[PDB]
Amino acid sequence: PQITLWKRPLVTIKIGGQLKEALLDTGADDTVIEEMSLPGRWKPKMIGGIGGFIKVRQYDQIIIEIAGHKAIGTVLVGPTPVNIIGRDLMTQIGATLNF
Amino acid sequence: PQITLWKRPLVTIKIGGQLKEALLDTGADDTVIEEMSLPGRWKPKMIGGIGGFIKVRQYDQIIIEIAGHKAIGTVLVGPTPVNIIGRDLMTQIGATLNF
Ligand SMILES: CCCC[C@H](NC(=O)[C@H](C)NC(=O)[C@H](CCC(=O)O)NC(=O)[C@H](Cc1ccccc1)NC[C@H](CC(C)C)NC(=O)[C@@H](NC(=O)[C@@H](N)CCCNC(N)=[NH2+])C(C)C)C(N)=O
Repeated sequence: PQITLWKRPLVTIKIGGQLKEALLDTGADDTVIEEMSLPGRWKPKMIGGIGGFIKVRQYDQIIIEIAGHKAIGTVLVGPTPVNIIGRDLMTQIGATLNF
Repeated sequence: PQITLWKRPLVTIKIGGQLKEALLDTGADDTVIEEMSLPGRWKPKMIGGIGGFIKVRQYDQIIIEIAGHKAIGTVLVGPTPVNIIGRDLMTQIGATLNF
């Protein structure tokens, strides 16, 4: 759909069979989800944001539904202030910025 | 225009008489520009994201041109790793997320 930006672009996602709310973040290269149990093997990764760097668990090829759209890709799990859907998955659902 | 998300959505902006590259960030409530000697008064603010918080100076009614589109609003100036155009200004240029 078309999402304006007067409110945070929050969407419902389904990951690991669990529903969550996440923010479509064009400023995120990656997808970072709050600490949770996720089925699959993972690798320790460090990612940076506005305030610094954090350690995350990198899960590859994770199936996730974002606003009713399917994406299968890298999901980082860690102490992020909010669940964020980055460009790696936004490109999968055909999301573009327009003005 | 339409901006795909294969790459970081960087656009040219003009603020305080300077041209800079900024990231269109739908996950940013506010706009934060790299440290620059902007005149006028401001008030201290702390903004956070992945990794923690950074202290910035908050300037109100700052005019910024984003990819040729004029906007006027609140701009935070501080030690940000990249110039970020948030929702407060993206709404002014009529930017939407589409998929
Ligand atoms: C081996 C490579 C591994 C990959 C790894 N990649 C990264 O770290 C890349 C660059 N990081 C990013 O792209 C990260 C997101 C995490 C991620 O994608 O991994 N992006 C980001 O963190 C971008 C800004 C940014 C972009 C690029 C570089 C640096 C910074 N911000 C994302 C973020 C989303 C938010 C909901 C948590 N928004 C914000 O941080 C903004 N914050 C907000 O909008 C609010 N929290 C308001 C602040 C609080 N207000 C207050 N106290 N009154 C801020 C910019 C004003 C590399 N570093 O190591």
